[PDB]
Amino acid sequence: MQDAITAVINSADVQGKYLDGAAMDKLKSYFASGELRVRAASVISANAATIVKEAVAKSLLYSDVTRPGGNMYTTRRYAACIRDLDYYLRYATYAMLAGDASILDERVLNGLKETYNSLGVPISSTVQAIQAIKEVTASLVGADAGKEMGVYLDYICSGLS
Amino acid sequence: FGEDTVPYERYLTPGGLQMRSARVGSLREDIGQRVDKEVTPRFVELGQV
Ligand SMILES: *[C@H](C)[C@H]1/C(=C/c2[nH]c(/C=C3N=C(/C=C4\NC(=O)C(CC)=C4C)C(C)=C\3CCC(=O)O)c(CCC(=O)O)c2C)NC(=O)[C@@H]1C
Repeated sequence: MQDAITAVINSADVQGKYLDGAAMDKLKSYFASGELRVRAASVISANAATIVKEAVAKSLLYSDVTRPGGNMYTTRRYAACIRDLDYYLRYATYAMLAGDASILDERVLNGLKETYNSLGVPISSTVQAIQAIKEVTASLVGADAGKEMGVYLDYICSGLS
Repeated sequence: FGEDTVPYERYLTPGGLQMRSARVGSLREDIGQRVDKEVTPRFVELGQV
C-alpha cells in the first residue's frame, strides 16, 4: 500500500534517483489536493451509512436480487451485501485520501472476483450498486471531489468485472 | 590574385589577431587555459541504475 507521496518516493528509489522536477510537481499537486481530500473524507465519514442506504435503495431494492432466488435474500445475505458496499465505500475513501489505488488493489480487488464467482453473487448488481454509491457520494461531496471518488469506484468496478 | 580576383585580408599581425580573438567572447576554451576533462563522479556512476 502507498499514497501518492510514497508511490513517488518508491518509484524514484527504484530508479535510484533523487526527487527531480516532475516528482516535486506531483508532490505539490498532491499537497494542493490534500485539503480537498481531507474535507471529502470528513464528509463521507459523516454520511457513510446514509450513502450506502440511499445507494441500495435507489439501485438494489424491490428486484430479483432482493427477492428469493436473488443472492441478497435473507437477512444474512442482505447484511453481507450491505457490508460489501460499506467496505467498497470505506476503501474508496481511503484510496481517495491517499491519492492512490494500491490499497484497493491489495486489500479489495485481490480475490474479489474469485470469491464472487464461488458464492455466485451478481457482479453486475454489485457494479450497479457501486454506481449508485458513486452518484450519492458525488452529490454529497461536490463536483471535483465527486469525480475523484468516482474514478476509484469505477476502478473497483473494472477490477471486479 | 589573378586578373579576376579581388584582394582580401590574407595575413594578420599578432596584435590584430589578439584584438580579434582575445575578447571574452570569441575566446576559445582551450587557448591559454588548462582544460580539465569534466567527468561524472565515480560514486554517481556506481549508484546509477
Ligand atoms: C452487494 C452489493 C452484493 C452482494 C454481496 C455479497 N457478498 C457476499 C459475500 C462475500 N463478499 C466478499 C467480499 C469481500 N470481503 C472483504 O472483506 C472484501 C475486501 C475488500 C471483499 C471484496 C467475501 C469475502 C464474501 C464471503 C465472506 C462473507 O462472510 O461475506 C455475500 C454473501 C454470500 C454468502 O453466501 O454468504 C453477499 C450477499 N450480493 C448481491 O446480490 C449484491 C449485488
